Amino acid sequence: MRVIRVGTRKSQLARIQTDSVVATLKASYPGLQFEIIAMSTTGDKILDTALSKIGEKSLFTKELEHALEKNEVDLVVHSLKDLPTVLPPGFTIGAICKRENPHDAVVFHPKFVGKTLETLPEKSVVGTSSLRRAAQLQRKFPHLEFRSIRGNLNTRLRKLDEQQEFSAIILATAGLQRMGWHNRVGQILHPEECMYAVGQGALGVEVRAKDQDILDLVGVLHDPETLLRCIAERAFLRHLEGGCSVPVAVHTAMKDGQLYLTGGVWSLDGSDSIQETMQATIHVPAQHEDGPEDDPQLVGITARNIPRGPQLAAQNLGISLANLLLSKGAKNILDVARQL
Ligand SMILES: *Cc1[nH]c(Cc2[nH]c(Cc3[nH]c(Cc4[nH]cc(CCC(=O)O)c4CC(=O)O)c(CCC(=O)O)c3CC(=O)O)c(CCC(=O)O)c2CC(=O)O)c(CCC(=O)O)c1CC(=O)O
Repeated sequence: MRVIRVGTRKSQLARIQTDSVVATLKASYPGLQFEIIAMSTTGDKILDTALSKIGEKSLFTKELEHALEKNEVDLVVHSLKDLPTVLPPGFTIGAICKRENPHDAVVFHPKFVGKTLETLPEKSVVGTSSLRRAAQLQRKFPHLEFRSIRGNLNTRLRKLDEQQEFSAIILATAGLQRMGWHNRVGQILHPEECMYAVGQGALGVEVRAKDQDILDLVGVLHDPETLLRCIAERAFLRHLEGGCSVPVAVHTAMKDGQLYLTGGVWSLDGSDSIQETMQATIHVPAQHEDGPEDDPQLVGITARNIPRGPQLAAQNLGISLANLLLSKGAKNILDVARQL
């Protein structure tokens, strides 16, 4: 029997998400043996030099995709928001795991315990390096300043606690939840304050597009409600053709046999914004189906064990909302942001 090799990063949140995925696979396949591979480049000193230019530092995701290509590993676990809408040739998102809290949360300086962003003092600095968050939060909170914070969860948390510069930092709720920093969440931001990124709170499993054996096994992890919402969001963002890091946010819901999708676009400052909401009658399919291998992936996702009709409706909904936003001049806001 083939040991299933899982490619991870020696990082803390990377390994936690990987372990969680593996625990689910292990419950589905009691016997199945799993090997975990982690390459840190024999130390953080070779990774520290790569920090000479951080941010959209998805060289690690390319390394993982190079290992998959070599057949060094069999599956890799990622945050669905770190996976682009167009995956390279020979790779696909084999599973869309059940969604964790998709909302953006606020952490406050130990002085501002119990105080929401609304109740913070005026001209308080708020640390975030997300143009999506800053654009929304600047528009909503004109009296708060939004400066850039740099580093990982523990670095950003440490900086806020130690230094007097920042009064609050913006971070993902699911992120804090996984690390077991749920107690530092001060405010969970709603769509009116800050809509979330595409596929935030959901884990994606990347695998080789032509590895039926690995797609079969990992198919068990697909959650249909998350998958459908995540297709809609990915389809909307892909169709917008934003480039890469732009102020694009979404909100999705599935209640009463309807998929609601809210999509928005903002200028870096937030002054100009095109937020719109559309909905489709899409029923979350409880039953798994035996679909064919010839069906192309949708927005990088292969979910042939889940009914295809409902997936196509989700893509359509996202495309419809992208199309309306473009008509309302969403193309213009994006290019201004790309140039800063
Ligand atoms: C061209 C193209 N590339 C990508 C990849 C890509 N995605 C983002 C989103 C992102 N990721 C992070 C860091 C982060 N990742 C996971 C978590 C925890 C929560 C979770 O698991 O969901 C975090 C931390 C956190 O969310 O708190 C951030 C940085 C947040 C911050 O600065 O405070 C973001 C931005 C955001 O959410 O607003 C990025 C941007 C990373 C950056 O630092 O600029 C990238 C890198 C890149 O541009 O290459 C995508 C997919 C985007 C998507 O679907 O959301 C695309 C777009 C496309 O191909 O259509």
